[PDB]
Amino acid sequence: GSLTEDGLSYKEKFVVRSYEVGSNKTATVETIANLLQEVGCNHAQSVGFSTDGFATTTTMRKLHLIWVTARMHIEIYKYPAWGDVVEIETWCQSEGRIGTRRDWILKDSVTGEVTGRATSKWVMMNQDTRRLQKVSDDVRDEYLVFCPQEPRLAFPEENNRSLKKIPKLEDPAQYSMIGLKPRRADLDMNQHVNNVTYIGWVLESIPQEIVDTHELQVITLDYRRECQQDDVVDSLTTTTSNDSQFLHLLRLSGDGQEINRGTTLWRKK
Amino acid sequence: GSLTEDGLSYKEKFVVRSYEVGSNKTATVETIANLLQEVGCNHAQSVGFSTDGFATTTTMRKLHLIWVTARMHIEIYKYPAWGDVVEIETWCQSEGRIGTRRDWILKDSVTGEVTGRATSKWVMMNQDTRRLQKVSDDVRDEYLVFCPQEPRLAFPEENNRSLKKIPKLEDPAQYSMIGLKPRRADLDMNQHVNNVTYIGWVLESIPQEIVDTHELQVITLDYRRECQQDDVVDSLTTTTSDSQFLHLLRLSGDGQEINRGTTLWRKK
Ligand SMILES: CC(C)c1nc([C@@H]2CCCN2)no1
Repeated sequence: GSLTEDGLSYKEKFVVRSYEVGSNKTATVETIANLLQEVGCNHAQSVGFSTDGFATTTTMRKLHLIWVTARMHIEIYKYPAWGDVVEIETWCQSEGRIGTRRDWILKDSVTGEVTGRATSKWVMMNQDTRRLQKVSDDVRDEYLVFCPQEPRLAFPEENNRSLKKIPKLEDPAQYSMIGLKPRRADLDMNQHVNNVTYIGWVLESIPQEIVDTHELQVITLDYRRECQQDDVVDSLTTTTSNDSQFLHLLRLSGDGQEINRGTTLWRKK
Repeated sequence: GSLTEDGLSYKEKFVVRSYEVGSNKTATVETIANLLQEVGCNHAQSVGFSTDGFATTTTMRKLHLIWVTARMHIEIYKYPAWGDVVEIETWCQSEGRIGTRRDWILKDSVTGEVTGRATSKWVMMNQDTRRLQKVSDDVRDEYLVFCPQEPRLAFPEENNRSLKKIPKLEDPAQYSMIGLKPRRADLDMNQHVNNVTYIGWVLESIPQEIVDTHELQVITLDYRRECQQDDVVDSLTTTTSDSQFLHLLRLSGDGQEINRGTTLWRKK
């Protein structure tokens, strides 16, 4: 991968691997989410950032502040097949004092066709107290230089899905997958649970008949609290709807504390 | 990747990804095993086994047969760091009509230093009945021309670790991780539990104190029976010693064996 000519976005090509694909020999949404995280990590490394959190600035490190994901929204039009080359472009935008936003565009490397798009909202937190805060002018000034300053949205549409409010699933759920636990492969280099794991866990409670006859078109996921290495999770789903729509909730099996909520939209093959 | 000058082996370079590494920022053994599978698959394609099947030959596709790993033995000397380029060479070889192998040699792309080596034995399964069977003469004939004829072993020593018999762990185990279940990400393109899941499950029962202070040097794993999508597994470990361990994976219900193996670890 490499920064683009203006140095305000980053592109990387990936050849889809045999173990990255599902039953129809196309990349799973977890593979796509892993490639999104990877091109994002390479973008931050290319402009001088370290690995103690995602894109921690000098002033942030001094003040014990970290960026955390608040939401992830992914829309896929075509999943790339085993052996195909996918090109991903990514950039970050400053959203004033509220936080930042990272966007991605996925393209078929042969035809140049846009095959998918994604967005993510990021907020600032004190690494020790876990308390959120507005972004200071000093911090904003340190990272604004690597961002396009004019609006550049992967999702420019007036009332688009990426900004929809997600309600809380009411007991009892229509479907469930109980007692999910992370293994060592589910942790990142900092020993935290990887954000892609939460995607896999949300999808575990979708009935197999839906997975076998439909394709995932959109997934929106709100991240409330991180799951720790020794936590056990329950995945709950309820249908809300050719298209099938679902409301999702991930909570700790012990106390029932919410960790994630989201929605998925599927289309019959 | 590409076939080598003599067309009897295949090489491919890989740049280690951020999510493929552990706490010391070097590739995990599950990442290594996934890269082994990937260079293996590209080698199978480079000689005419299309992406319409998971490395399966024409006769295998006709008879509804799929490949099954019988055993895997991996020795790593140096795990490649995040962002490093590792070059992997692979080849296949028949051992008369009794064994079918896939070997690998891992190297540091810059220096050419051998950083690891692996071997595996294969059987076949009917994809519908799930009955195992040895590689048939008809299937073997479909790739013998792509194999070196004289022996070419990644582990050439007579009486080496890769061919050692593995005993069965006796109850009670010293350590355990119970109730492991596969999720959709743990399945291969044929909807079977993938090869790295059994490796990850064996290692789950190694105490954290060992993982944090030691590095995995050798892993040998025998595959007795596949775990199905709705099965629940118990991972058992007992120290036999460097630190050495005896491993067993069995179904949580009936206690049916699925895997047995050993690991050898070096203090950092
Ligand atoms: C690499 C550079 C453009 C950058 N990105 C970022 C933000 C942090 C949260 C999401 N991305 N800060 O600097």
